[PDB]
Amino acid sequence: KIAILTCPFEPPKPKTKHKLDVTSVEDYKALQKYEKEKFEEMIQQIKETGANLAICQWGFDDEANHLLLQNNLPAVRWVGGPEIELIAIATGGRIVPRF
Amino acid sequence: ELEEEAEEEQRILQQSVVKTYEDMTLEELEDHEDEFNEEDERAIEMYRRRRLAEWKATKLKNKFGEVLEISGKDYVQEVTKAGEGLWVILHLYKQGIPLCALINQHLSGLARKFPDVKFIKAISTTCIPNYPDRNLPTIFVYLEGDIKAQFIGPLVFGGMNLTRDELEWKLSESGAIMTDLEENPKK
Amino acid sequence: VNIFKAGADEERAETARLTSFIGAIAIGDLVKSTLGPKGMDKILLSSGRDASLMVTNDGATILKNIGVDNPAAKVLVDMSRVQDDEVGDGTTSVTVLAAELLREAESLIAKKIHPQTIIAGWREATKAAREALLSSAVDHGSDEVKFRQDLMNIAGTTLSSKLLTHHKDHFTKLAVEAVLRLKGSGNLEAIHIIKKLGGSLADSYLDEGFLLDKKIGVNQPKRIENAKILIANTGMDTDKIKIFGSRVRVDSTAKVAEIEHAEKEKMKEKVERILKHGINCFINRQLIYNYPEQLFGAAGVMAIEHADFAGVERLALVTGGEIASTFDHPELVKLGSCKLIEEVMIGEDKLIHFSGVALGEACTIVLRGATQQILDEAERSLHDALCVLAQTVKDSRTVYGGGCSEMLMAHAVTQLANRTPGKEAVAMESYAKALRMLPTIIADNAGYDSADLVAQLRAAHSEGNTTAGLDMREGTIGDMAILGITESFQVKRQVLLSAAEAAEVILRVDNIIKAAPR
Ligand SMILES: Nc1ncnc2c1ncn2[C@@H]1O[C@H](COP(=O)(O)OP(=O)(O)O)[C@@H](O)[C@H]1O
Ligand SMILES: [Mg+2]
Repeated sequence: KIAILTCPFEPPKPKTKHKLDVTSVEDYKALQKYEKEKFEEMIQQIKETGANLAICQWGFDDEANHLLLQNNLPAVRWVGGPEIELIAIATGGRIVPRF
Repeated sequence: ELEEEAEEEQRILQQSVVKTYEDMTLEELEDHEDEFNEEDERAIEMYRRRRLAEWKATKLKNKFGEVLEISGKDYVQEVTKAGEGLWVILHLYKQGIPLCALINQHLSGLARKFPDVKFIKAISTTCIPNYPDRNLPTIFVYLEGDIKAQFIGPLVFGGMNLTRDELEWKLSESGAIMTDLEENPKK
Repeated sequence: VNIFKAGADEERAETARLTSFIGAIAIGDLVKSTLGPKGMDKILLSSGRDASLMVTNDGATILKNIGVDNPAAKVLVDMSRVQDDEVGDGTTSVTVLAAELLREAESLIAKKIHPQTIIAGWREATKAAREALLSSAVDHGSDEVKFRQDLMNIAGTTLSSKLLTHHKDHFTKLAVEAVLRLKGSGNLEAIHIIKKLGGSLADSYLDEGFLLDKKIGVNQPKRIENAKILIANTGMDTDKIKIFGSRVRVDSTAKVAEIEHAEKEKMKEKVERILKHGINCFINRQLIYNYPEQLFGAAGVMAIEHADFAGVERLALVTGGEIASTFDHPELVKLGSCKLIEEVMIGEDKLIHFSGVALGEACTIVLRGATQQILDEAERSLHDALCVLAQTVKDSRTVYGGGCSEMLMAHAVTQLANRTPGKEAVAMESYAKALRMLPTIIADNAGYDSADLVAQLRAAHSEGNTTAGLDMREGTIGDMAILGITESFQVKRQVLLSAAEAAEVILRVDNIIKAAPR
């Protein structure tokens, strides 16, 4: 069961320019926790759909790759747009833009 | 130097091909004031009106400020649709390499130093797939997406002596490539 | 009236095939002097920048380095490179066979025979020859000792036409051993070839473990017994939080001092999480900065900085660990094991020596010659031998070498030609002559009576002795079954098919149109 996916396995960021002010060590620790739980929640949300394989168009980083490995969920990255569309038409899935 | 401004009134001429009001912009155009004759005054006000009008027109253009936060997923929008005629200076880098850290900090200083050109910075790995580590510091400039200069190399770039010479090397384009090296040669 | 361009021209007649034939024959004659155990290699010198010098024997790099002008030469070079990619052997053989096919083709077209007639004859002849070669292929793999002897023979025949022939008895088995460490995985990148100058080429050895060309940190120990290696792919640098748009906007220096203390503390806690795995070794992909190195030195572990993707992959294969990036759950996929992490010196350099490795799935070969060109040629030819050994491990079917397989398949082509009427028969006879021109060339480069040897082989193969070929250490007609000049079936089949296809595609051009150069 393949999880055809578009958005990368990285922490989100709004398209509009933004500045997240961190003003204390408590805020810095909260940011660290936010990053860690974002990765973990992303991976568990991929897993909870029962997919044995995932495909992302935009690639991702190491802290995601190890999570995909350690949960026995293979996946590929940096798949082109037309390749994503052909995979979707062939395997019968639907392209989703968000976890 | 400001010391020449107080030594003596006799500073007649030395290496000054042209000396008129047409090239005094703002900072010095208002420090003579009483030395600008009277018959040519109306021309001076016409010139200042035109040039302040041009500066006001460029106010709508020169507001970018500092660096921004583009990644691989936003590459195409900000290299093919970033605007008409606006220079974009793509930067490919990774954390850990010192020379590219130097050039990143110098580019960040340039951002506030020159707000007309808004360069964008992106991670090397998650902007182009399978980018080798032999090209850790990468800079290429273009406008409308037509890549002009894409110099590549860790040590051939020379980030130790970058500062002003390669600052204008990136800045000056659309002409002869070798235009500012002779200003600040390494020697 | 001329219509094309300034600089664009057209050769729409015998001129086109003249250029194609002369270029293909030039390629063949250049490559021809490097066949057989008695072939002599060449020097490639660049007239451009850096004046690169390389001494090489195989035809793939010879053809790819030179700048060919004739489009037929480009066809031959592309075929040689593709054939090198597919199997890694017979590039010189396929190029030479294609050259002789084109030579017999021009000889035939001199006799006023339509090129499509030659094409049909060649198709029938190559079908018959491929069938005969497949029928004459011997197979192993079920056996253990016999298959190992077959692998040794394949390595010997692949490595006898190169410089390592000088120490062939030492090298072949070594190569075999390397492939025997791959355990069936078609992963040639698991083999590392470290080339260091100094000493005779017989000092080369396949290590009993792994060698890493990296450096220990400052305060880490430089020797471990009973190593517990953790292989990672983490940052360990400044390690930004990756939330782009995060910055400190405070109103005092105490705040930023606190924030930098928090950054150092998060790095310390990450190092503590790494150490909680119960490790005494740590290999990272990218750089390790000063604070993590200090923490590792204080803890009492050994850290490796900047071991690239290939390095960590080879360490994972040779030790059994996983490429870690997040250390939340140490109870998941585990570490690797070794027995010694001594630093060993070769020449003037120091390399980390992983001995007593848990798995032999990867290894390193140390190449040590007396000249950089010798090192390069040894590396290329060892790569060819390893490619062939891996290919024949994947497909154990083998056919005899020394021209025996070529002689028998040419005999089959001749027998087919004798029973076919029309002008096809002369086309197949020319095909057989071109195919038999290879052992002639091997004997010529050896320096023997080529005509007598080829006549003897033809008689022996027509009689029925289907294991007769050229014994070159004495220069006679011997038995490849007894002698042991084997060869991979895949290599020979690919050589035949690729050469025939390239000859067919080149032969059917009657117009060359060259556009104006840039
Ligand atoms: N020791 C040998 N005795 C007889 N024939 C050999 C020997 N070594 C190689 N040959 C023959 O020479 C031909 C070309 O060999 P070689 O030069 O090794 O090709 P390559 O350059 O592609 O490795 C092979 O078809 C093989 O049958
Ligand atoms: Mg060979």
